[PDB]
Amino acid sequence: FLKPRLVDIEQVSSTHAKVTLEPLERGFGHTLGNALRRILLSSMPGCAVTEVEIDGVLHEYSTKEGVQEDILEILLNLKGLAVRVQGKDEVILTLNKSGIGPVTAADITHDGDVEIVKPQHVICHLTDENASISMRIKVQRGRGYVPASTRIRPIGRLLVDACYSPVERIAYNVEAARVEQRTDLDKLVIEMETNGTIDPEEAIRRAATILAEQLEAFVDLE
Amino acid sequence: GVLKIVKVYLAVKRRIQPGDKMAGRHGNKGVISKINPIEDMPYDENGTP
Repeated sequence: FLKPRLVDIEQVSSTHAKVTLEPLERGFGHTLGNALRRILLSSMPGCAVTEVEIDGVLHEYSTKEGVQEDILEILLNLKGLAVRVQGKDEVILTLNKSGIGPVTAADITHDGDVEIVKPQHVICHLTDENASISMRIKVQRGRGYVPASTRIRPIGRLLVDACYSPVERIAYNVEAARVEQRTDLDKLVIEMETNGTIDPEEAIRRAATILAEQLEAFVDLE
Repeated sequence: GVLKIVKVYLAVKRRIQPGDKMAGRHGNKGVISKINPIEDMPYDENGTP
């Protein structure tokens, strides 16, 4: 049995990448592709936002004066914010902005361990230059989808839904690969669509590590 | 017969779940059966479930 090795991590965009596997025996390509796709779409580490506090507002059904968008819409916009923390599993982000103009994610005060993948993301629009907005964004590390109802104190804190999942679209194809003279060798290429927080090769490595760890359940160590 | 009247407005945010009724426009009503995981749904060639 030939051992698959990762040869290309070719990226066509910041959020789109294709990872190819050159050597594969017949029948192994589809098995590995399906298992990898399921284990990537299922469980990957993410860094979605969990909490948000705004000084003016009390409950997320209110409206802030001077802000174009509703507070619920602001929370929904924040839910899609993609951010990666490379040093901590918890961080507090502060956003301060004043004057007329859209409030983009680039306006968030940033630390060394926190970076924004797409600064062009917009949070809310300020229509009156007198009005100002301030937030305390709380970011946690997790996996899967954790609804805001299943958390298990102050009035000011606003709870948002948490969906820690860097990947959102995985597709794979099995193609014939020519190695030396023998045929039946298959090449598996996996096309990924992340939000930019998780590297492709690291994602494949983590997914395969989880798959190998789970295989030890019904087999002795090998 | 009453001194003061107090009205309290609660605002509960519903979410879809099995048992809810969902319907199209051409009279094809139905009830939600299972919230299938994202990876279990059928996907086309490009990988979109």
